[PDB]
Amino acid sequence: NAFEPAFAELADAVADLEANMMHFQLMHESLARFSESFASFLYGLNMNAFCVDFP
Amino acid sequence: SPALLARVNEKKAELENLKELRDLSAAVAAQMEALEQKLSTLSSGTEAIATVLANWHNVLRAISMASAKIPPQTLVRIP
Repeated sequence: NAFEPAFAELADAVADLEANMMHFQLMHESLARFSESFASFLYGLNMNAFCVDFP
Repeated sequence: SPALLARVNEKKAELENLKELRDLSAAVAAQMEALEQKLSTLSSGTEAIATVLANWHNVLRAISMASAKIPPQTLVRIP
């Protein structure tokens, strides 16, 4: 009754929040895959060094 | 007789040429020996890089075995 356009503004704000949160979710997943590849990469690198540590 | 003197002069020139050819053939074979040494060195370098592939190949397989875990001890080899 009193906050009709106010709640419309809230609807817009939550829509923007949904957009930013989707970008966060997506980009964090992207970085998760990135980090996992580089983690397993250097992991196995350490494993090879951990097994046959050169002179 | 004098024609034969000229003949022996021709043979002298031929023998000089032959001596130079002999010297050159010996030098050739010497270069082949040196070549073989250098080629051996090349192969040694290639073997070194083969060692490098062995490193990364074991890396890849070791990771894939850990990566493919879809259902131990610490005994390893440390030269």
